[PDB]
Amino acid sequence: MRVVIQRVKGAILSVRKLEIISEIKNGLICFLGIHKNDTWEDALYIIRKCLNLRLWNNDNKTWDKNVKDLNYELLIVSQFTLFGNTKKGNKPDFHLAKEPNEALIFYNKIIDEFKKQYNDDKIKIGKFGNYMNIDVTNDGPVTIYIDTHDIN
Amino acid sequence: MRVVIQRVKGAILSVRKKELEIISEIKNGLICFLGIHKNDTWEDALYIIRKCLNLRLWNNDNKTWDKNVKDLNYELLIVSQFTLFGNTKKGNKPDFHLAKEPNEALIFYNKIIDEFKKQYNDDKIKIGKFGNYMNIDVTNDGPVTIYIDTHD
Ligand SMILES: O=S([O-])[O-]
Ligand SMILES: O=S([O-])[O-]
Repeated sequence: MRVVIQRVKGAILSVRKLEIISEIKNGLICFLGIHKNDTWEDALYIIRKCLNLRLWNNDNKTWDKNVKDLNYELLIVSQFTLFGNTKKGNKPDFHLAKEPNEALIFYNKIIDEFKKQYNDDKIKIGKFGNYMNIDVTNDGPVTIYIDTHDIN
Repeated sequence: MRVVIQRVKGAILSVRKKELEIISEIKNGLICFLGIHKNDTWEDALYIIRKCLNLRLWNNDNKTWDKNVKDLNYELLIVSQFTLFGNTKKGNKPDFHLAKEPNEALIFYNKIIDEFKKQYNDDKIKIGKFGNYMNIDVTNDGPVTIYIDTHD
């Protein structure tokens, strides 16, 4: 599983009819790529790190507060392009990306877990598989990358 | 070297002077968050630049993943992003020991920006304020997020 996490002052997600369907203020936008061979342990890890990474400064301290500490939100967005392989040519290929039907179930299960580990009202999502327009106010910016197939 | 590339309809980069003032802007094109590693060689940088300029990330009324940023005469906003080397494996406070030290990194980055201009066009390459806090409003188009680590 891969995730690109970006610290934001807000984000506004839109889909084509453009129309708004999701919005957050301060918090994280998480581009989430699900792998062909991802287990639930892979998803737990991502969820844990999104909720607990200390990406905000506080008072005298830096990298001190996490998204929950500040009661901030998460916009969780499915992003298979993160498995776009560009090693062998300029046309990205996504053979590693878990197939769209199983991926959607996995993603939904992941969104449930996010809400369970945090707060139902604090977890926003995008339209899985659909073209989306997302206006993001990057705060910093702060971009973090995690590939669960780097730990075991 | 690591880069997170995101397809955008535009991006507006600001720095603090309530102070936030604009210093960079693109319309359609790529925003590239660039992390420079302690052990990066110019070959590492060449690779990134090549992939940013040549990845076919736009559809072409006929073919998906068909056109690259140059083909469309689109722009690139190149942003330094050491947080990409933020290690989160061992705890929730990211540590950036792998990130090339700030002074050598700045030279490398500047050299990289020269090469971008370059291999493309002087007017097509926008940058951020290295080492400074930035506010970046990004209109993510898709979105399309690509990740590349040259040490792969
Ligand atoms: O937005 S500025 O780089 O023309
Ligand atoms: O001037 S900025 O780094 O707050």
